[PDB]
Amino acid sequence: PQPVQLRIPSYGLLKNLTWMPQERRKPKSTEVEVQIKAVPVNFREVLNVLGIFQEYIKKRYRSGIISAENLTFGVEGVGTVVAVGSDVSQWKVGDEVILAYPGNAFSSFVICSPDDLLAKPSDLSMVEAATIFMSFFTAYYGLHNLAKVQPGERVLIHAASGGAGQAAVQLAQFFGSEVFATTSPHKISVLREQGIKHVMNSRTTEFASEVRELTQGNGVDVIFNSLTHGEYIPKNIDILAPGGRYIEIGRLNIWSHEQVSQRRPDVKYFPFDMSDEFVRDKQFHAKLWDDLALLFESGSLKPLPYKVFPSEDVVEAFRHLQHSKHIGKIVVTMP
Ligand SMILES: NC(=O)c1ccc[n+]([C@@H]2O[C@H](COP(=O)([O-])OP(=O)(O)OC[C@H]3O[C@@H](n4cnc5c(N)ncnc54)[C@H](OP(=O)(O)O)[C@@H]3O)[C@@H](O)[C@H]2O)c1
Repeated sequence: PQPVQLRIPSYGLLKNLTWMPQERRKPKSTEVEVQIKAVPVNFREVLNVLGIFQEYIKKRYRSGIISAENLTFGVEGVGTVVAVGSDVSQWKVGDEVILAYPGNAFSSFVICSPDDLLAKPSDLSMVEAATIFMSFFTAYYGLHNLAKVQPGERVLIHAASGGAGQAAVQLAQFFGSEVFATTSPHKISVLREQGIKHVMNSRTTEFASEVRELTQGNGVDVIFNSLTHGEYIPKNIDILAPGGRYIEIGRLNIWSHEQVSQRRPDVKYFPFDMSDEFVRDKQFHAKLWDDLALLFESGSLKPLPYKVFPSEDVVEAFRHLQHSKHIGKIVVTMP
């Protein structure tokens, strides 16, 4: 293929996403070159293009220099090793891999470290495997590592139609918990068909009174939230059961630990940003995959629902997510 990389000239409009020409490089002695086959759009990246959330992680910028014209996209993806640095033993040409937080997976070729790659589950297609990394790693870290969901507990999952939400539903049910889901009105029927008993409208905070009624005022043990505008944070805090665990993956206008404690001192509050975690420790993703890989191997977890767009339609792929037309993941295939 003609090497390209997805870029923008400035912030504010999806239509300015552009496939910019790139040189083909060779890997240095401890690098690996991966030809990308499938790369999904993440909601953060929509916010990035629109100028709503500005990346500070330097890995998201060419040369580590922060500016719109240097911003790259693709916080996860899948592909095939096509060249290996001379001194690398861990990978070989033809290996199929998941890229862990590359930051530039919307590129024809990515050069990275061997420790930035994970073995793709062999029985999944590239597009199927492209649904896994960010959504499941986020949901697993929150539900398992932080909140420690137990069988029988009541777990409220907001925006359960989206990528993180769909992964969280699968994981919560794998852990034997009772899922309460919210989604937009026209997606409720879809989530009920997936087998969720309790599905409510996410587009107002009236779900809180509905949860109170369903639980006879007891509330829920765990909340997995990304909706931070309006009164969504305090309304969620108020429907936590005694000692409930509040997982927050939204990053705009979130409360501090002290603010949450003022309202409910018994609640355990778990805000986090996976991008920060990945940069902090490269063993973090490796240890999560040690737990998750076998679940995808066995079929205990399954790929998310997805919709494919070819690379030439990348603007429409981003718009599909912006307008929230989806269930699961939006996956872009490369030529
Ligand atoms: N902290 C972290 O490490 C981390 C990691 C991954 C994602 N996130 C964040 O978690 C969220 C999920 O990301 P994603 O990439 O998987 O995207 P996504 O969930 O597939 O898409 C965004 C979701 O937001 C919901 N939504 C947006 N505005 C809403 C509103 N006003 N009322 C109700 N629902 C609304 C949509 O609901 P409908 O489907 O009902 O339209 C949609 O499901 C995003 O906010 C993202 O920034 C954080």
